[PDB]
Amino acid sequence: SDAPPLTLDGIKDRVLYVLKLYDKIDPEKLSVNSHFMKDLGLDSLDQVEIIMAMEDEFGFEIPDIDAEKLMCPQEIVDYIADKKDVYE
Amino acid sequence: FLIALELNNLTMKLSMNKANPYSSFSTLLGFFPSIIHRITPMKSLNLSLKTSLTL
Amino acid sequence: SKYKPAPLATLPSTLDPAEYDVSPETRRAQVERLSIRARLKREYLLQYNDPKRVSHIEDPALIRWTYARSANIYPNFRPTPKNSLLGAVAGFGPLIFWYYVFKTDRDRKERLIQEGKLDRKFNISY
Amino acid sequence: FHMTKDMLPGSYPRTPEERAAAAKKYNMRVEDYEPYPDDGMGYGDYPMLPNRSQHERDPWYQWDHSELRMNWGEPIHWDLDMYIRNRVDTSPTPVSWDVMCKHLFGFVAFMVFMFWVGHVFPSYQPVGPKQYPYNNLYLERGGDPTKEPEPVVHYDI
Amino acid sequence: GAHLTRRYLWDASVEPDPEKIPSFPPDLGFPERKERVMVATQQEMMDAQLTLQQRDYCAHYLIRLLKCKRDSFPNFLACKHEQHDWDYCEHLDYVKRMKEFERERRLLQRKKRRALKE
Amino acid sequence: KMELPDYRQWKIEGTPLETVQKKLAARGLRDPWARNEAWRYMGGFAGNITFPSVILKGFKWGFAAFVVALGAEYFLD
Amino acid sequence: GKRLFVVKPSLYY
Amino acid sequence: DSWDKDVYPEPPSRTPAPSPQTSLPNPITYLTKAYDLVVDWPVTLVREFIERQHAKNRTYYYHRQYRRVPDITECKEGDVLCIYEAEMQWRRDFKVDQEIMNIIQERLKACQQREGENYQQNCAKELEQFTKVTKAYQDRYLDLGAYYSARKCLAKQKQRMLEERKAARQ
Amino acid sequence: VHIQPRYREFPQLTRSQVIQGEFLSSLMWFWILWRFWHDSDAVLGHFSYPDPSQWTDEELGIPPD
Amino acid sequence: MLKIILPSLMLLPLTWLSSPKKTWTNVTSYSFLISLTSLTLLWQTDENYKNFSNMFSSDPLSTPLIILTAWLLPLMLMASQNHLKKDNNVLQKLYISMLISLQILLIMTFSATELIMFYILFEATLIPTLIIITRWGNQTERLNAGIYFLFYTLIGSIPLLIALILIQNHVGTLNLMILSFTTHTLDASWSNNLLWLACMMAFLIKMPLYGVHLWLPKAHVEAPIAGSMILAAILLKLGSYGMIRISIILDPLTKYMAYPFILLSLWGMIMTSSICLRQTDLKSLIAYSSVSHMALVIASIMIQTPWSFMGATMLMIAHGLTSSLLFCLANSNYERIHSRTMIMARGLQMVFPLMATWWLMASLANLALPPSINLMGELFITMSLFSWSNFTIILMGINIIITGMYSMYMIITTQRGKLTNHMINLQPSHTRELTLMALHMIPLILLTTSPKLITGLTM
Amino acid sequence: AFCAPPAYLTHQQKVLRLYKRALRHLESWCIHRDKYRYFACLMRARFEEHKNEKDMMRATQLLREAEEEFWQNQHPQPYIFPDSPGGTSFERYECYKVPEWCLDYWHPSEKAMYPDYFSKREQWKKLRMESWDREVKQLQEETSPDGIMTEALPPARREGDLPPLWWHIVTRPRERPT
Amino acid sequence: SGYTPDEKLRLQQLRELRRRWLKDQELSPREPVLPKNMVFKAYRSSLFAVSHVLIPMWFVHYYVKYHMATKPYTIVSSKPRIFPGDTILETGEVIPPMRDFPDQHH
Amino acid sequence: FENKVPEKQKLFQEDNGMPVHLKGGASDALLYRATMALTLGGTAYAIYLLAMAAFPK
Ligand SMILES: CCCCCCCCCCCCCCCCCC(=O)OC[C@H](COP(=O)([O-])OCC[N+](C)(C)C)OC(=O)CCCCCCCCCCCCCCCCC
Ligand SMILES: CCCCCCCCCCCCCCCCCC(=O)OC[C@H](COP(=O)(O)OCCN)OC(=O)CCCCCCCCCCCCCCCCC
Repeated sequence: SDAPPLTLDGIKDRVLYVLKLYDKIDPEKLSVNSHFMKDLGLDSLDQVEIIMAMEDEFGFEIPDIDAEKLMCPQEIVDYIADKKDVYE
Repeated sequence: FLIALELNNLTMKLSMNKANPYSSFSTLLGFFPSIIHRITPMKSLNLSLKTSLTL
Repeated sequence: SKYKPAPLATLPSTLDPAEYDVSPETRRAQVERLSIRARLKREYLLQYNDPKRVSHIEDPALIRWTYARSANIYPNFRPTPKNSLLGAVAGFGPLIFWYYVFKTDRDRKERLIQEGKLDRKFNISY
Repeated sequence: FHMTKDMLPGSYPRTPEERAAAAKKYNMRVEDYEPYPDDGMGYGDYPMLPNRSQHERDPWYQWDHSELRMNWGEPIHWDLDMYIRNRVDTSPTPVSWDVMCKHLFGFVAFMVFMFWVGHVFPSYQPVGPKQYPYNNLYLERGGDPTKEPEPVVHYDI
Repeated sequence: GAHLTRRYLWDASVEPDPEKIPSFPPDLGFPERKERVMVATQQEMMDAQLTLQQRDYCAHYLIRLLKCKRDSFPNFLACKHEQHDWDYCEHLDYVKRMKEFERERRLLQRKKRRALKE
Repeated sequence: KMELPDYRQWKIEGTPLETVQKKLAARGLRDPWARNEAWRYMGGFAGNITFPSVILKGFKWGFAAFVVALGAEYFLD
Repeated sequence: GKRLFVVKPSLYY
Repeated sequence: DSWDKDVYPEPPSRTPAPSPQTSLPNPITYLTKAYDLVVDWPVTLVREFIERQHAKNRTYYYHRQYRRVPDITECKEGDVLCIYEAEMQWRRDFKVDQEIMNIIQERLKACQQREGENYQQNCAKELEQFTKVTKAYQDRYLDLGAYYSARKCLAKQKQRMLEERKAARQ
Repeated sequence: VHIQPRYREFPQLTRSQVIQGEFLSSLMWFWILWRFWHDSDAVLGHFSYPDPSQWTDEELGIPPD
Repeated sequence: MLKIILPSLMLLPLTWLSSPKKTWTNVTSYSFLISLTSLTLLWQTDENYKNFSNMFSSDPLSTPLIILTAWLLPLMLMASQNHLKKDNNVLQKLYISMLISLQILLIMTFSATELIMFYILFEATLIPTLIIITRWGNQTERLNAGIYFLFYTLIGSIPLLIALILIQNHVGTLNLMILSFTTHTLDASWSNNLLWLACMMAFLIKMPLYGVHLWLPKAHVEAPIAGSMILAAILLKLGSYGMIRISIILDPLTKYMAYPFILLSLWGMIMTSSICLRQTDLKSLIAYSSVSHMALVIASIMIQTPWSFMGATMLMIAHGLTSSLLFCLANSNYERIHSRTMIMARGLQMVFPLMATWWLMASLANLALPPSINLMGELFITMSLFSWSNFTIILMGINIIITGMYSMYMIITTQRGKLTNHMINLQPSHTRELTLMALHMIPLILLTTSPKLITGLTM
Repeated sequence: AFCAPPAYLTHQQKVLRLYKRALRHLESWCIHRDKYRYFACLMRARFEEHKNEKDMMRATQLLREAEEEFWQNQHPQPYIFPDSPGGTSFERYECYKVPEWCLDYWHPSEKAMYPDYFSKREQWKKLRMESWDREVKQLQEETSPDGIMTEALPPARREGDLPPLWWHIVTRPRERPT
Repeated sequence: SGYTPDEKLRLQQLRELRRRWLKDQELSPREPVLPKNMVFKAYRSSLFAVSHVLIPMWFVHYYVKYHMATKPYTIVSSKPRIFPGDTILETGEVIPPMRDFPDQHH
Repeated sequence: FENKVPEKQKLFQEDNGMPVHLKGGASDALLYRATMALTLGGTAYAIYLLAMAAFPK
């Protein structure tokens, strides 16, 4: 009925959607495993805004310690899938 | 209705205002829940344990 | 324009002055605090995740707290002037006060019944 | 079980060796451990944990006792049954405690004073009393039929 | 209204409180004041069961309204004419009370004028 | 599966987000979340909802039913 | 579809 | 009905005649006629079946009566036999008086519910009867204690007679 | 009953909900204007509160001077 | 009464001659038969008390206590037959013999027409509950707790004995009905005050009155489940029954000698309910709740009003039933977790839905939910106390507020909340203990339906 | 939640935490999205223009002053996510997250109601036993004899091995169990 | 900073075993192994009215007549309203009307 | 009586587009709203009163 379940592909597509809509990340160099400082050229404040945007997009917040551990969309996807128990 | 409409238009208007004790009093429920629900159970349970049972 | 704390509204850990003037002694003190916390967490996690465990995990903290709150009080009690005065007032003062108010109330009631100025309307089942 | 007197709580510590033994028993550091003052209230060597409720503890941390927000083996406050999350909170407030007390007392006293002001200065309508017939309803309110009341007479205007 | 302002700001001697109404004898200024009369009596009021608050001088209009309701219980939007009649009688009683109040206010002013003339 | 819209449609023109963007560029700052936040002002969400349009919803149909009812009452009486 | 097993205590007793 | 109007008085009902001024039908009358036909008829039919079974098996029971033993005033003190007999008599009369007060209270409740908003005037005789029996009950049975007894009631009555005799001197 | 979820555009509006909503709103407004036309006693009543100052001393029954 | 006394006596050869695999079944079934036989004392068509013999009688006050004891004995065997499975056959039969002997002596105690016989059977009931609490208790201080219980009761009971032989010498027979008829008014001297205190302090000790109540909480902590039942459901009510029977010959000076104990009871129920708020032990918390309810019973009996006597009688029966039920719930949790700490097991509403329902119903009975006999007794005690003095209503209000608070705190911290997931040793439910819970609650429902059986002497 | 906190919070961690909390309270005050975006850009500009600080004592002073300003200007009722602590829906389904060990205590009738699931459960328990013995050995090897110890746990360092203390993470109940 | 390689490798192993546990939480198609409609007005709203309403009506009407009206003061009601111009059904008199209403303004 | 003009001045050169007659916060906005509702409310009362005088009873 209501509240359709999440998928791994859906989570990946939504986080890539948000990162594509972010301006300092040009969408052509963006990958699922692109690091924020190594090959994306961001900093800690940019990671903070990215994390809060993912929280606002998915409706749940990430605690501060896990949020500062997440550093690229691959473990962003992994954290969201683990917290919402999305296995397939 | 018109006063609250105007006020909501002011909140729509792009400007931050300084918070005031009137709105703090209204938002924190008149401070009755925090103040009473902290000062009455603490004194009651402290009187209970530190006088009745123990003493 | 300063936040003033209370025992019932404590001061925030991000607003205390004791953190911004931090010292290597305090830093290492928190380091062994984390070490003890991690040791206790590891012991409880091992006992929790043992599949051969067939009973509840006993808690020495709970046992010590229960004995301290139940059985240690009279072995560790020493009579002082202060606790003797406090025990005397807390065991007698309410009794004397309630005795006085009950005695005046009942004396007024009995005298009013005796000399007739209190009229019972329909008090038939007392 | 296997609980003995040496790690069970005991008497008030006097020597630094006894204080260190008590700290080791309670799983605290020697400098962090502080017993209650020796005023003979039966506290013994139980530590003076800070008087903060369990709401101060980190809610995102996976505590061993999740309802209590406490780990396993750490010392328990003497007033845990006061400071559980179902009971007395000591959390920081967005405004000061004295400010909240002053504002609440001021609001209550202000309302009481203006209620007294409105009581001594009541508001009404420019009318007389309500007009009622038959000696202001003498018989229907339960008057004695044998005893004739004073004639309450009303006139047109 | 303005009566409260004149009582609590200007003067309280000429502005009267609503409890000692009347404070003057009815024969003063009325050479022949007739007694008030009502249609309903105690027997029919008791039979039709009016509460003691509503046993005023519009009891007969109240009885016709209640008889209207009890007869035409279906189509409750049919008692409007005698509902308006009872309301108009209540208006007459209320303006009679206002007449009484305004009369004793002017009588208090007349007494103050007599005191000043003395 | 749930197909996603094309993110490149989330442009920025005709929007209070460009009102904010012009105000920031006057000060000299850039907002990188404008395209992410621009979906709430485009498409079916693009419209100024007003209190007359909220309370007076269905008022013209209510007025039509009201005048038809008056015509029926006048024809009956 | 996608029915998931729900964890319940032993209500049989 | 096992009750009677001698001890449960009730004025005769005065219902008014229906005068439907409107032309609409009465759903109350329609529903009560339908309800009668669908519910009251089978209920009364099975009730007459049960009552004819009762008439086939009719039995009788009697209201027990106790003779008047001599009162405690002529009982010698310490002679526990006659004291026990008078005490049981006093307890039975106590229970009878309790049920009498229950009857009076039920009568007062019935008066108030029947009169409604006219209870201040029409229930004057019932309230007066309740006041009289209340005063008599207070004078005979009040303040006896949990261990109320015929001896305690007699002591209270003797004290009341002495005080009213001293009041009657002047 | 069931409808598809859509990511960032306006959802599809079924006919049942919109027609029933406008029907309820129009019913409310029709009722308000109907009662306001027939019994408009929400304003002023229909009773016309008199002015006490224009009342005369002869009908008020005060002695002249 | 002999038709109930003799087969209860013959239960002991049944216990000691039954097969080891049939002893519990035989004794439970025949003790249920004993309860059904004891139900015949409710045939009261008139005020003549059922004086069956020259030494035994039945009374509207004595009958509910006898029926409660005869009903509680099979429930005692049910509750105690699980923690004795890892035990010797002779010791199991000995424990069954102790329970049966208690039940016999309590029936004779409540049916005795003689106060000397009442005292003899009083100490006769004092003995085997000591044996139970001392031999079958669990941890160390069962012995010292039994020492408090025994010597509080004995120092209470000795001046009662001295006053009993003094009253016998003054009057002649000490029979209850003869005293009730030839009651003599005391001349209010200091010797009469001392006589009153001597014949009152035994029941004041074993109620327990506040300040002398120190034996009860540690005894209920340290006792087995049948010991907790016997104390908190029968023995306090025995003290109150003795108070009611002895108070008839103490007029008039009880009206002013009742002053300190009424105050002691009111302040005691308030402070013990505060302890129940701040108490970390479940069994001791129930014990302090029992102290508060028995303080209410003292207040009613000392103000000595007919409503007070009715309220005392219903509070006796209702509190006995609900305290046994609460102790059964605490015992079931105790055999699950091998601990008595109140905070250790929290989310039991998850694993045990029906047991949490029994918990809720027991606590609702405890906090005086209408229309139960708990609130009937409490409300009639409140009305009689307000008749005695209008200012008792403040103390009543404080006591009722804290009573509801500790009952709902019990439910919240023992059933509701997150489950302690480390508690692997949580067996689902025993049909035995669930049957015990039902056999506790259903008589409460029946007595709620018909409260006329437990009215008492007055009305 | 999935990462244990360290002994102390670094200055960068405190600055980032204050930045996130200030932005959350900013959106709670601002409500409207364009207003929030404007003032969030302003706050980001403030943090950027205090970013390049070299003294670090003035940086700690600036952090303390910013914390005082935040505590003075914070929303009395900030926006909280429903699953966040203090939220409306927080701990709502703790009454439904039943632990996995009652399935052992289930009756054989309820065992037979779900055969394949219980076969998989027995397979998981056997794997748990073997991995438990191996990971007890691994955790005994990995623990330093003396020195600093953190709450983090090592992974499995060879093939066919499971990470130590994996059971209460892997077999934890679902956050939406029903 | 980001994930340390100790936690980074650990988490991917814990996540991998989490997917296996959640996949095993699914049910096979045979789970669980368990051991005249007409229309709503004609059937569904009909038998409920004749069973849960009509049968309890018979038992209640049996109680309120043969066990309530037989008791003295069970069902007691206020006297009905009697207006002028009405006729009593029980006794038979006509209540006399009111006076002339001297005021006929509205 | 201290000098707070220069702090009050910088509450008047905000280039937010808010006009000078509403730049003083919310209090002047409420004063604006109250005077706008009460001159017009007075005006409608005056026109009604002039009409009532022009058409006598
Ligand atoms: C459990 C509570 C324990 C403490 C309180 C105990 C009761 C206190 C009040 C009663 C007095 C003591 C018991 C007397 C029993 C008999 C009473 C009686 O018959 O009275 C009438 C009799 C009087 O007899 P009489 O009424 O025939 O007198 C003749 C009168 N003429 C001549 C006019 C006809 O009173 C006594 O004999 C009382 C004397 C008691 C002397 C011995 C007391 C010893 C100590 C007692 C307490 C010890 C335990 C506690 C110690 C402290 C613990 C912390
Ligand atoms: C005497 C001392 C006892 C001490 C404890 C004894 C324990 C062992 C008990 C063994 C069995 C003995 C039971 C004794 C009571 C039995 C109840 C009973 O049948 O009472 C009689 C009653 C009819 O009596 P009646 O005269 O009509 O009532 C007074 C009116 N003048 O009958 C009835 O009304 C019918 C009763 C059965 C029908 C079902 C009733 C269901 C009630 C549901 C109540 C719901 C609310 C509960 C609230 C609880 C709150 C905590």
